[PDB]
Amino acid sequence: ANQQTSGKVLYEGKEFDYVFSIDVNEGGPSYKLPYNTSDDPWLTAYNFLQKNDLNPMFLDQVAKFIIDNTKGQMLGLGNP
Amino acid sequence: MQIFVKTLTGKTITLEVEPSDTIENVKAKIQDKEGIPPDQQRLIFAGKQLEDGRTLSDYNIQKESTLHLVLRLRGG
Repeated sequence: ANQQTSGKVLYEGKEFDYVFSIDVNEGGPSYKLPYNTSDDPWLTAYNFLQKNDLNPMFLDQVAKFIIDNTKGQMLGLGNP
Repeated sequence: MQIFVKTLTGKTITLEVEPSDTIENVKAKIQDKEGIPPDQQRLIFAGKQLEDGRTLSDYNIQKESTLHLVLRLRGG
């Protein structure tokens, strides 16, 4: 229990560590994935999936962004 | 018709294909332009994976739409 990050973003009515903006196809409405520093990419993806009622195919799509974030592909590693 | 394929990183690419073009050929176009293997290339539209046996018209894809380009999750 140390995920009290200074940078907390509030989406709709809740504060989280990272809120990724994911589009469905059109501009509005846009979806925000509330990810926590101490959460598993697949867990958060699934949590959001059942929360906003999405298709299982969306799991990999949203989880990949979370995975790649921690993977640091578009950052320069930094996992170990 | 042209679709805006948004890569995982957020980079949006423009692909110019015909409505009668099957998803497999569409994948091949990106395979030649950007150089992304069709088997590892995962295209998701509205939460549905674009099957090679379908076309843009089959999925009722409107022009100037935002698509999502994802990579394979597992290798085998």
